[PDB]
Amino acid sequence: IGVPIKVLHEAEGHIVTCETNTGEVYRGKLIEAEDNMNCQMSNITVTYRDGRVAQLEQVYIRGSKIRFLILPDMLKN
Amino acid sequence: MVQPINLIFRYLQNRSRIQVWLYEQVNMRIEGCIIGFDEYMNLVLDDAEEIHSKTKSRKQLGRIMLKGDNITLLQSVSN
Amino acid sequence: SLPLNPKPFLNGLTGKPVMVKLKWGMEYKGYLVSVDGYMNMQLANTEEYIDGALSGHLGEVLIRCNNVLYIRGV
Amino acid sequence: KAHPPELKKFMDKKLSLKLNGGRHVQGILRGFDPFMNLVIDECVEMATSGQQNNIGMVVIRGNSIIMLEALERV
Amino acid sequence: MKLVRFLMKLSHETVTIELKNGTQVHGTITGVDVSMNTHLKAVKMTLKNREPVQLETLSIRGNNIRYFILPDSLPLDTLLVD
Amino acid sequence: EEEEFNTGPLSVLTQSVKNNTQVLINCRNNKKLLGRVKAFDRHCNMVLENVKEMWTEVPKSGKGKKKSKPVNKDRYISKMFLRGDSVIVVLRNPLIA
Amino acid sequence: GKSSKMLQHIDYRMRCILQDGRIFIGTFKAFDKHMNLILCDCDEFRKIKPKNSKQAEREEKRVLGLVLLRGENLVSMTVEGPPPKD
Repeated sequence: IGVPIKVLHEAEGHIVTCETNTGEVYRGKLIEAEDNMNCQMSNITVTYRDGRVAQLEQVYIRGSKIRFLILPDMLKN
Repeated sequence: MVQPINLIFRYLQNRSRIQVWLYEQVNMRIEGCIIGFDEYMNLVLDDAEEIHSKTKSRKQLGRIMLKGDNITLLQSVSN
Repeated sequence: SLPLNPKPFLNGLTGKPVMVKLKWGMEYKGYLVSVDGYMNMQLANTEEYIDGALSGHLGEVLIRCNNVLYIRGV
Repeated sequence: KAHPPELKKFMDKKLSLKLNGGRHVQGILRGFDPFMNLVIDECVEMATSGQQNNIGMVVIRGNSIIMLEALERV
Repeated sequence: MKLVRFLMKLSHETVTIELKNGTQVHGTITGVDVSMNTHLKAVKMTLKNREPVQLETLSIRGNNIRYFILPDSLPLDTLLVD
Repeated sequence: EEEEFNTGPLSVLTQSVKNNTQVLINCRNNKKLLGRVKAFDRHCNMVLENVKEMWTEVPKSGKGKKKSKPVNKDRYISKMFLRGDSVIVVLRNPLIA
Repeated sequence: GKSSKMLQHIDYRMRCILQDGRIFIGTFKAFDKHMNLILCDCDEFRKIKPKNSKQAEREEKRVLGLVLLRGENLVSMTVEGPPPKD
């Protein structure tokens, strides 16, 4: 078990953002954080590289196209 | 629960003409009747033809072996 | 008619003139000398073709599974 | 180990999928596999020009899968 | 047949490395792993279209490693034996 | 492991290290290295010595209006190691002898 | 054998350059076998790394908090300094 997968699984229940390789940044509640980097959120705000933002009732990005993820640092301390 | 491997096996056993889209290359795809598939996604297409949507050209190659890494999506076709 | 997998088509296509095209747009046309399990192959008397036009014959050449896109009979 | 993707809640629901090369499809998830191979029943690929072409049920690989967006209530 | 043991055994030697992004980095390798990860200290790195900079700690992963040129006086024939 | 590496395509490289013959390795970076590989692996990673690396480049808008011409460049290396991921193809033929 | 090369830079502020070209400077508090890093107090800058910049030292700097750099897009890393007491 990796420290990053454990931090992604422990980051569920709070608000966090995830930017993919194509620049699409989806921010919302981490509903499902799988061990393969699959991030499923509900009611996530997705902003693409062009600058347009949209809202999704349920989004699910695979771990193969994951670039970075920003979660809260209050749980690490 | 219809899995993708069972649907690919049914499409290979039916002998219908299916079209496969290239992974990271949407300007040209392949089309043909796949006779069988492998465990690594490699299939044996009989009467394979590369169709380029940009130029509207079709180049046939015959019995081809398509790797599972280059094909991203596969759909069914009438012809 | 019968189910022909990729491993059996690669084993039956060994020793005959075929053409293996890569994802970079190039292709190697020649006699398949041997094949591997990881999609790698080694050909003898192969010639390079880019854009449907032959450039030069290199003889024996080894193509990996990651660089090779597809292979057909010639 | 070798767990499949989270497709139980999105199975049998009309949602959109993003494939590599800027591809967009919309259909009902009839099932998934362990290698990310999912079945899209009634798939309609939306082209870049704006028109949508219905291709029926197809098999989408997990390598070029960008992201899925549920169009219904889970 | 195992090049990871030969790459990890070349610690404390000065060599250059040119990755797939076109950037070059010359320095003394302090640690080599089995996955081709090379960690060095006090190496001069010059990228493509950029100036050279000295780094006191530089760890390049094996997935981003393109090519590595060691010194010509290194015992490559004796280091290949396991 | 040795029989499949000697009888398959790697045996085509097996004459390059065992016989000390010349071979041309081309990668996805547009560079071609001609020489003999002293050691090889199962993942296609090779290590050679006295290899001539040749490639092509352009001016990259040297005049100021996107005007450049292709120019070939070559260099020699007394020892180098190329990974198997960046290696595209390897051709063995009568070039080093 | 030892594996102290990853633990030597652990808990200190390092600046890593990813494959996309961005520079993330943060306290490397987490690692993994896949090269996935965890940056506490991580700041991402895409313009240039500020090293004695006369005109400006921070251009396009965005603070994230607990950033998770994926090991698939990792290129290289550089050490900046030791971590704080808090």
